[PDB]
Amino acid sequence: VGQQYSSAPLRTVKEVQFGLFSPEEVRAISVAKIRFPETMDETQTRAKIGGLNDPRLGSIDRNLKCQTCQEGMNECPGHFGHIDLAKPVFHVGFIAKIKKVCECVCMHCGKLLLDEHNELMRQALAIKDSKKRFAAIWTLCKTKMVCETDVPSEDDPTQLVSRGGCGNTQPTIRKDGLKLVGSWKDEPELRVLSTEEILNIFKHISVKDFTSLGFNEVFSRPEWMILTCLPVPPPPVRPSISFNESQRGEDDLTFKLADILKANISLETLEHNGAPHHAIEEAESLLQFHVATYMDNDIAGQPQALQKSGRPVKSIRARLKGKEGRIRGNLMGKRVDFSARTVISGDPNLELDQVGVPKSIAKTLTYPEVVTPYNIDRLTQLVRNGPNEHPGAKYVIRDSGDRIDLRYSKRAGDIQLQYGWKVERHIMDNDPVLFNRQPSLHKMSMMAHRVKVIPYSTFRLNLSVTSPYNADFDGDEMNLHVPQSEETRAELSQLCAVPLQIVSPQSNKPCMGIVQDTLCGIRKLTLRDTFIELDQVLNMLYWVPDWDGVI
Amino acid sequence: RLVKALEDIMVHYDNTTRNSLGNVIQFIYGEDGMDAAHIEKQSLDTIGGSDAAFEKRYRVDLLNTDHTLDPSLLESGSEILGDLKLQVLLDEEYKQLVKDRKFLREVFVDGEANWPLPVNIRRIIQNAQQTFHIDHTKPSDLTIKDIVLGVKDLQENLLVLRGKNEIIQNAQRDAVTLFCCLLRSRLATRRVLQEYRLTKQAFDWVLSNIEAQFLRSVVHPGEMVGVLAAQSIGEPATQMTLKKVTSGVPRLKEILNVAKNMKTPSLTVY
Amino acid sequence: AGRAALYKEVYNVIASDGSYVNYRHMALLVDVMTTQGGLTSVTRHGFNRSNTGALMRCSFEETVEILFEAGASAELDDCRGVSENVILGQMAPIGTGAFDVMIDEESLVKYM
Amino acid sequence: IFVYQNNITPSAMKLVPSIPPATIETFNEAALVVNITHHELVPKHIRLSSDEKRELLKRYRLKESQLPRIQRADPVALYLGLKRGEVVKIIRKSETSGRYASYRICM
Amino acid sequence: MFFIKDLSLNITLHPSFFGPRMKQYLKTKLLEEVEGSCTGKFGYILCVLDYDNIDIQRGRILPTDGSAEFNVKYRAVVFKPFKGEVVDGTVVSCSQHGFEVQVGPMKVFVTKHLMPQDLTFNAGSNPPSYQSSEDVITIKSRIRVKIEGCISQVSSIHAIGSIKEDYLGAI
Amino acid sequence: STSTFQTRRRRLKKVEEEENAATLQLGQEFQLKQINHQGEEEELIALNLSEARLVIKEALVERRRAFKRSQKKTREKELESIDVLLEQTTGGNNKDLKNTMQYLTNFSRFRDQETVGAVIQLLKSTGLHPFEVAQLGSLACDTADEAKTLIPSLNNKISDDELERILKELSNLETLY
Amino acid sequence: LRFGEMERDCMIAHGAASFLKERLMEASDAFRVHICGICGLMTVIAKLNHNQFECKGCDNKIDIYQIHIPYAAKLLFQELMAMNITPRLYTDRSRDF
Amino acid sequence: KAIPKDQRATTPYMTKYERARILGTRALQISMNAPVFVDLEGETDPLRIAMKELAEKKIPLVIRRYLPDGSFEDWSVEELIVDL
RNA sequence: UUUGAGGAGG
DNA sequence: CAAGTAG
DNA sequence: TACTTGGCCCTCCTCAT
Ligand SMILES: [Mg+2]
Ligand SMILES: [Zn+2]
Ligand SMILES: [Zn+2]
Ligand SMILES: [Zn+2]
Repeated sequence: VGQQYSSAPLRTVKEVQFGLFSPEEVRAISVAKIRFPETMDETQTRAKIGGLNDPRLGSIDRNLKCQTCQEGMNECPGHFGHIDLAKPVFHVGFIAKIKKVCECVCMHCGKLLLDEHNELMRQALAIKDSKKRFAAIWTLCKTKMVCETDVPSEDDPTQLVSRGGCGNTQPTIRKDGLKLVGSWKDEPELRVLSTEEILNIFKHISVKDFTSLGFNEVFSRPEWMILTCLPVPPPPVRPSISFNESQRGEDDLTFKLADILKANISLETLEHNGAPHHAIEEAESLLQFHVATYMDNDIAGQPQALQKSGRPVKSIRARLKGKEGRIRGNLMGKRVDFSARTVISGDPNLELDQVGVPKSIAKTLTYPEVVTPYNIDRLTQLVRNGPNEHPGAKYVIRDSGDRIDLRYSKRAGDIQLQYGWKVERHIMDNDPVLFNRQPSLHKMSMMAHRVKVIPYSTFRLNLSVTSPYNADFDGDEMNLHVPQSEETRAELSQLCAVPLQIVSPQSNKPCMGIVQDTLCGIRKLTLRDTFIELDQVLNMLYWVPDWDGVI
Repeated sequence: RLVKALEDIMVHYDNTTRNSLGNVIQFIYGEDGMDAAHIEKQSLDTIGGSDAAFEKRYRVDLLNTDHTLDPSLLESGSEILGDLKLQVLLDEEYKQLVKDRKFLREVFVDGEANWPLPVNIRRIIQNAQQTFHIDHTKPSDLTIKDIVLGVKDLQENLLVLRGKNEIIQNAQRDAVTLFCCLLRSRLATRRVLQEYRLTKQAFDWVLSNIEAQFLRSVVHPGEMVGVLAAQSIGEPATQMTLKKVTSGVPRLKEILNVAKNMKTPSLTVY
Repeated sequence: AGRAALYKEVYNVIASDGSYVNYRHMALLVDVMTTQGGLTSVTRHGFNRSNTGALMRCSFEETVEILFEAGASAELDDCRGVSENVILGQMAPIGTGAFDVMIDEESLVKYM
Repeated sequence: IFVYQNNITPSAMKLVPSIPPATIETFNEAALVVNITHHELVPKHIRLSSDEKRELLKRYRLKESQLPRIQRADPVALYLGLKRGEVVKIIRKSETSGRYASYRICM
Repeated sequence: MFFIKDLSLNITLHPSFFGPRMKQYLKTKLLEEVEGSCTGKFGYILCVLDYDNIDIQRGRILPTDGSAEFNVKYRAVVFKPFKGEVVDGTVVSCSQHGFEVQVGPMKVFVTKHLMPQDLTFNAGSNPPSYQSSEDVITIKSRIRVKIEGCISQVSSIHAIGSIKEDYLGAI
Repeated sequence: STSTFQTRRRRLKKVEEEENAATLQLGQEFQLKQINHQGEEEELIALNLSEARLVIKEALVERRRAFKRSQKKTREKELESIDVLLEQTTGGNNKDLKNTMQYLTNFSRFRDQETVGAVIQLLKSTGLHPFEVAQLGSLACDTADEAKTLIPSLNNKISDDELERILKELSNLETLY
Repeated sequence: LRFGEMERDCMIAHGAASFLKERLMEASDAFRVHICGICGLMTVIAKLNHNQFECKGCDNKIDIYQIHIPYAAKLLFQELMAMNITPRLYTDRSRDF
Repeated sequence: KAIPKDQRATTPYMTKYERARILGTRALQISMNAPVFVDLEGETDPLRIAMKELAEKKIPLVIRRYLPDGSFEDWSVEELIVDL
């Protein structure tokens, strides 16, 4: 998939290691300095300034270039960029923990607030469950607010032993908007905790301290919950939308970057100029803002950071949030090709396991068959047949990874097939397909039928296979999926085939029977009172396709 | 939810129901390792019925003029009357059927004897019936040894688990126990010869089939049981189109959420 | 004895409707809810907090929030979860792919 | 084993885990008026020797975690007085196959 | 200096070749994709030893196309120069910047200023060469060099070597 | 590529790749302690010229053999006897091997798999590390200064007199031409 | 047509392993990307021509794999990364079990 | 780890998923121009040939059954009893 | 083209 | 509309 | 105390910025 051969080896993912970015790595990785906030126009001249999107990142305008990476548009995943902030910012989502962390370690020296010495502590440390240690470590010392320099060892509460020092009182902390404040207690002292400081108190936290608290020296050191260097997603993550040429189409994201960028430069241009000391932290909260917003936008501290037009603004997190979004809406469920839908109707002349497929669709849906000595003949006939008569095909693809469009190609009628080539042909009678009716809550809501090319526009299904999908013909529509690999088919025909689903495991009993007319009529036909004469008893016999020809 | 909550659960090649962590959730799928599809409501005759009827149906005494098998049924009838070494196997069979009795009446206090079990024995014999055109007139030809010794030999092959040790080979007897009771129930000498006049041939067949039909009723390591079970429950939930207590759809919600303040707290004390 | 209850109760919620569910299903659920230790709810509060992989519980309710604390605590995912693979585009260890298939070159000579 | 009537002083109770190896357990009168194990619903559980357990594991290829657990404060867990690590075999009736054997480790 | 390291390679075989003599095509293709290869991590892969007992193990079938993939465990003779190692070869080329000696499948170059002083360079010589008080180095003349450094590259490895030390030079 | 019998847990920070020098510090891929397919441990494989020339010819030849088990259904003199064995059992486009055989056949120091046997048995009573135990086998050496200088890793691992004797017994076994 | 979650759940029930994969990949997303053998990222600078590979910052050219995943997932990742979270992709397990 | 051909423990029979997948796989291959190990009594459909190759147990494939703990068991189409 | 709202279908 | 979870 | 996220599936229109 994708096209173009790669000498790289091919493996399947086996592990997913989650980590946090070390400002250093974000750099290493990046290919764009990303200094300007604007998009392109080298003074209106169309291209892209070595500023935002493409100062080497991916590209647009159907052009190979991509730091020689060429490949152009399709085949080239984006290439991350970075953007040196001016001052350290929180991380919308981690703030909660960055907070809890502090309540877990005092500043000035930055070290735990309960060593092997305290016993209640010990137990908390045995719990081999980062999630639960941290959740019990915190509970134990969110309370103690004095960096004890001496504690009664395992002997006499009389003899005092020493460890680390600087008892500097520990301030209780609370969350105000996007910042943390704490009092240091007659009467308190309220000062705002500067990122620049917090960060510093984390860098200093001990390696076995990371560890003791739910962390990991290699992939996630607390000192990374605070953003220094910012990863700048390449185009394919925030593409455009060009209404031809001389117009716009930038993606929502491409904006917050722009804003985060603006709000960054302005900050910096104050520390190397008339720096009105505490008239800066009034524009530093703007960077903390934007950079927070660009990721999360549905917060408690109201301000939604509305985009000109009052339109909310799509925070990255938004994209992933359940249903309709990435995870659930794109990966756990996608739209798919080789599918079709119409209105079902009953038909007492179709084996249980069949399905009437309207010629229309059969000519539309296709199956990729591999040119083989077994079929060459039959296949070449379908190919010559063109994509208009029914039994035919509509695409021939040769080993040379290039598709021949059967309806145009000046050689449409020509073509000798080559053992190995593939000929996408029409769906034919007896092509196993996965049929179904939503809502799907049964193994049975989906079953494999034998395709039956038929006239008129509907999926004509047998009656007895009705109740399983649980459907009637009152305008009820249905879905059909066409397999693609000899083995795919097999899977449908070998486990999804309707004749298999006859006995329901969800109630250890059959889940299909005889209903309506055939049911009603079978009773009438039964009755001792009911007798049938020759002429008819003969026609009836002829109808059971397996009649032994014995009146 | 039910679904997301059980996706990852499937029967593993060891015949254990685990998830993606491999945490055993059931040691044998459904406490019996049977594929739901191969199960039908059979009846455990060994349960219901007066202690009286129980004797007149399964008791065989070769040391008694009125409690021995009328030689009109067994070929070697008359020549068995009295044989002591047989009455030991005959007594063994009976002491068992009885143990079964007390066993079943200990797992199903209701007295309900109709339950879902693999291998439909009632039919598996019926077919044996007209398959060998068996005439209720002439006598069978099954040694008493033929029967009771073969029945024991069948149980040996109804393997659900395989294991080369005790813990496992012990679980075996467990996961099978119930079925067997139904087996001994239907293959008790008196029945086999007086109710369904099997011939050695018919018998050796009915046996051969139960064994094979059973081995087929076992669950397949792979079966994505969780989702199955999930659906199997949330499906009948949508079909819920709705003596005075919290009940139905809302009840189910109450249950899954593991709620503390159920509308109906109630409590039955006997 | 609790499992007994939980099940007995669930059963009755399907019985009151004249429906039938083969033990095993309700048992399995009653069991999943019980094993871990006591009553684990079929909610983002219970089951979706257990040791399961991140990507998995991530495809249900707490999504982004769940992920965040994953890279934060450098979580590691097995990719033994149906979901995991579905997200990855790899055949999941389910039925068909609950085992491997190989060409025994040896037997591949006795066949000629 | 100590049977209090209405309750013990929290000053008191904080003296049980202070003389190992030995061990102590506290039970309320009103909690022992009826033996719970006698209940229609409670199936019989059984302690497993450090051996019988090491066997079980090795016989299912199980890691300790993967085993269904029982609360250290679970009613029955005190009726037998388990310990964080001891495994219990629970043999109960089953409407699918007469008897089903399940195990419960202790947390 | 030369080695006999134990390696393994991965070949993905198309169903087509799932014949009777597969072991054959496998081995054979193994050879086409190893003998003549060069890695910085393994140096020069020169020859596959014990051709006959190459381990194939069972190959598994991938899962979208019948292709099967085998983890062929072999063993062979390799050779990768090092800094500080000393080997002697046959000079090949020679210029106003030095001469290049050829040690085995590789080629090591010697800078005019990395060799002794009393050794000038003769331009008007045919073939080109370097002259000394008593020594004369040209095309075929056999030298013995000390590899000062190595530079891996593509499907080959080069290195610069000095003959300014003692016990080095011609022979 | 071609995986090497040993999966090092490269946990992100792939930084520390020391230098390569006759300090006997060869890329981790050549620790004097490596692993054999059988899963056992096994000393590195020190192959000195002419000892290799034999090994190569050994398989290259025995290949020509098993190569025809499936076909039924003096200096300048060996330069030719080999150019043939190649154009039969080699990739032909392995111009590296051609050159390897020349170099390995011109500069080689032995002809008999016997003589080469003694070379080995002799040098293998040292306790010396494979690399040395090879450089010693393929490099002429008259004085111990010449040796312990053209193989600096020797220096303190053997008295000059000793290493001298050994050098004496080399030129003594050094097959003629 | 959309192959919603439910549809997936059914296929899982069936054990339609391969079919499911297929619906999800070949018949929709399916994309080929390159990873670093070191930091399980999509950094890799695959020039798929002059066979060049690299992935500086980790600096490679030798240890590089190629994988097939849903373009959506590709995105999922990149998106996560832009949020400063690293989803490592490793082609082999080291945690055993 | 690997499990001996002896001491083997799984089902002597073939799981439907195995059967299903092997016929699928084998079919894919036959359809890929792989070699066919039976006399096509004139058959021309791969999954049909696979069906035959499987009835004469002339399928060169081997099922590696993995266990929850990681160790597996290897079985050949030959061995595996094909009830169904 | 994306998006956001309303109406409808089983 | 609610219940639970968590600060 | 207060608030937070959960809210059938799929499909089809039209409208407006
Ligand atoms: Mg309707
Ligand atoms: Zn690019
Ligand atoms: Zn301090
Ligand atoms: Zn990298």
